[PDB]
Amino acid sequence: SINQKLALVIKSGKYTLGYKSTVKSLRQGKSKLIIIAANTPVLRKSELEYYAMLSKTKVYYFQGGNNELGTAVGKLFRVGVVSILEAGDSDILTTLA
Amino acid sequence: AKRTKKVGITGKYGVRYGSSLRRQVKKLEIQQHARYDCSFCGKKTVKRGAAGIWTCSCCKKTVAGGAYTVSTAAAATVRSTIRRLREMVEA
Amino acid sequence: AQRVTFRRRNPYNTRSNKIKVVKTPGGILRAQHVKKLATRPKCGDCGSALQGISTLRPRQYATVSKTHKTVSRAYGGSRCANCVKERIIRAFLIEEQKIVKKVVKEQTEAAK
Amino acid sequence: AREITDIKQFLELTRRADVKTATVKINKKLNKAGKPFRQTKFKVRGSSSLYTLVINDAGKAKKLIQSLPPTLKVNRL
Amino acid sequence: GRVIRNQRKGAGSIFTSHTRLRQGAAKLRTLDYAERHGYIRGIVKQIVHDSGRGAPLAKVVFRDPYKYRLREEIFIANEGVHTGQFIYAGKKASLNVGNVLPLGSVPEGTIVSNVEEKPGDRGALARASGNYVIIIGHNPDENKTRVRLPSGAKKVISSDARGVIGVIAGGGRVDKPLLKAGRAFHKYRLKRNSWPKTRGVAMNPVDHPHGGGNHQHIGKASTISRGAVSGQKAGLIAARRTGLLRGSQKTQ
Amino acid sequence: AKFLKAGKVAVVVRGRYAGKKVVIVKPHDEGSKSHPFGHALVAGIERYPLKVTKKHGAKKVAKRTKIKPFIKVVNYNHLLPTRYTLDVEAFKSVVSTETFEQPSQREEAKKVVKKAFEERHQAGKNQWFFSKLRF
RNA sequence: GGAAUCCGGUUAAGAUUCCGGAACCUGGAUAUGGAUUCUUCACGGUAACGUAACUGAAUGUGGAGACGUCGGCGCGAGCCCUGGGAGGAGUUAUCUUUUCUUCUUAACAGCUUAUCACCCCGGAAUUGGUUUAUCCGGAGAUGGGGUCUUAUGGCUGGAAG
RNA sequence: GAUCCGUAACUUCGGGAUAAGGAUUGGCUCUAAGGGUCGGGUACGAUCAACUUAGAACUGGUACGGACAAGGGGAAUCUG
Repeated sequence: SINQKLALVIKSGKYTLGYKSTVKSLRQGKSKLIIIAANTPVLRKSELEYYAMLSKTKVYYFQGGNNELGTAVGKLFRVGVVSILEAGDSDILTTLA
Repeated sequence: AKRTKKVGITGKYGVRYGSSLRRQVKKLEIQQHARYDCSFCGKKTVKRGAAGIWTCSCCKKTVAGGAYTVSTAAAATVRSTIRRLREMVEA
Repeated sequence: AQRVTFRRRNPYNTRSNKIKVVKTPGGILRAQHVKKLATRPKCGDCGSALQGISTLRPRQYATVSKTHKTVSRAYGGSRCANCVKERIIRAFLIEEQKIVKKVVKEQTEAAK
Repeated sequence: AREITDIKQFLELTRRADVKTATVKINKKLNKAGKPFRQTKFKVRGSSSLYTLVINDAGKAKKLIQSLPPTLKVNRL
Repeated sequence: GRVIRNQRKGAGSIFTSHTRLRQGAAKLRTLDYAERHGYIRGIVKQIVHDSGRGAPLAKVVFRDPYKYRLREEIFIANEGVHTGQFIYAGKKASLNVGNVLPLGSVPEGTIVSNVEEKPGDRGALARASGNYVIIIGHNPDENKTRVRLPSGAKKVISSDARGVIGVIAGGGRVDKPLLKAGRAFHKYRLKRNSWPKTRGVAMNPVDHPHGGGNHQHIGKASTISRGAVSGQKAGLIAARRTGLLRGSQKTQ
Repeated sequence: AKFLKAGKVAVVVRGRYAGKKVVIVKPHDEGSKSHPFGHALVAGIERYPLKVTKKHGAKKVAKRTKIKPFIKVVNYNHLLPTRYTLDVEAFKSVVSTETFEQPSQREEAKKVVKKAFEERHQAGKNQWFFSKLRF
């Protein structure tokens, strides 16, 4: 599943949660992938897709809200976008994700 | 501690009004004074302001809804009817 | 323990008839009539009070200079630097999407 | 109803062609712990406001009343 | 006898509506060219409580097609709408909750509210809280639409009459008991003047057809004909049955 | 990739130039003993040239198309980077860190950007840059 | 709802109205200085935003006017209570460093001053902050640094005359 | 009045309930508990200011909510 793939990047890769750290990693060219929650505001989702196309980064959309995106990264708070800085030994880069 | 056995919120009415009338009030005053999940920001902040008006604290979006709960049982199936009827148009 | 009177012929405790008791240089108490308090100006989008704007009763905004009623930005004393900020994000991205929406229909009319 | 703090800005005030009059008010005060000293107040009356210049150094006060114009109706105390 | 109370109801002295705090007449947009040829998009700016009414109201601002200005209309808030939503009013608009469409452009079974009777009267039917009509069928020639009103009474209306998809918010309101004479007081305080309506059987023979006697009783039949006279219509006017309704009233 | 480069066009979202389009002249991706964050040196357009038609005469076509520029150090977070690109070599040398700190150099560097930006807008290269963003 | 006035004194009887001093508003003409300008219509700050100014008609948008009731909490003002000291009056067979009393500072103006709110840096589970009342934080907390509202208070001018 | 004890049937479980029913209460002299602010390189002490509660001794013509102020209570029936 996609949630199995994210669970390895939290435990064996590098990442940033939240919006202001994500668009920072877009500006540095350090992002590999961004996963946006479903219930993000459309304007925030529109610039995160615009920051990706300026960096040729792939955008994945999570199938759920910010409460259940923060669950898949294994945290008790709610995250709106998770930005994969480094695929570890996981395979989110090489899959449809 | 547990302060009252069964009257709950309706213990403010005391001994008056008839017990079956204070039971139907307790079914709805729990619902209208509860906090509901916001659809938009995903926070549990939505409180009623007036009958049919449900405002969220942060992101400040005000959604119209039922008089004592956010989504009534009638209007939920309405939204899925019009969902069904619309996809018979685009297909 | 010096009791006090109103100074005008309205003897009722209305909104326009507020009293603060002050000590005069004659050593006596005298009431002075206080005007009703100014509200802050609110933002046209979010409704929050917007900062850098002086809070005066509405006709007193004609006695003060321009820099008490404005900030130095587009939408100065009208919007609140965060509704202005999302206004520029929203104006840029939709009008850029409209550039996409032009040419994405120019492939459908070229391939039908 | 307005204090002037620059002594040379006070001197350009006296020739502003509406200031017909002024006054020099002397107050017996103490210099913050002990002994008394002489503070003087130079009040000029403009056409819409009264300007005040407080002078604590009583020597510098003496060099200022000679610096007043000869036309000003100076009211000592 | 004297003039009885429901005859004084129509002279409109103290029996008019207490209409200070009302936000305005809740109305659809007028049928201009955009509403009947394509669509137009407004923004719902505020969902607001209107006094005297159980349903919330929605200020929806639109762009004036012929002048550079903005036009605010005051819709009745259908259940589900939120401030900031884009509302699409017109013929060729989409079947979403909140969009007001003509009835000819919706499929059979669509649940709409605030539906017009004549095309252009800006909203007449299914307009109190919780209510809705059901479009049950089309007659495309002589173009008409059979709908079912909230009272269950079926009605054929024009296919160009408009209506907003969804049911009207604030529903389930009357399931809560008032419990108090104070809540009924404050309920009717912002509507009219008919809260404390003393039973006509406790009045005197001047004041009512029911008054008098050494017991409190009506004395004659309380079902009064339709062809009766103003002043006699006290009781159940033109009642075709009385007593407790046992069985399926619930008209087919 | 690092798209904040020395030719990229950005849109300021914060502070007296909000909505005014800039071009990054020198990206400083991290730090300083001055401004301690990722900041870019931008040259911008403060008063856009107004629209000009066939009706405008010879001394109105000049008056309509003046350009008031500005130069600015701005945070990366206060920039919205665009896809657009503008040539920068005409004022690469003049705009630097030494340009600020001594405001006497600021006005002598603002003239070069005005001469450069007006030279684009006449024979109108870069049409998106010299139009006021509408918000 | 609303443009803008305070103190002191005066009468046999008037006073926020008269008198002395000191302000503010509205409408109107207007002269000089300051500001802006050879990049014509100001610059500074990353930003919140700053300021002695810093053109802007038609039309449009927005804010103020403009708002319930109750409860507890915080803050201010006045009053009450109290200490020393500088005056006056009372008690005093005996006692009482005692009993009473004066010790005041207006409108307006300059500088400074706050809860809330916002900005920058940073990126938090071992969850943290925090209210009398449990709400807030990856939609960016705690923290460090700042910006504003000036109710309000302090100082100075008014003003000790 | 206040403080402490003790409270029934019945109940719509919220009440009834100050149920009913008892004890204490002054003055004086003490005891104990409840606080504020200051200096610790990257365990405490100085000092200041409160009326609240509990207890002990003594004392008196057994008095003490000493004037003022300030519920009579219960078992039921009809009725709203």
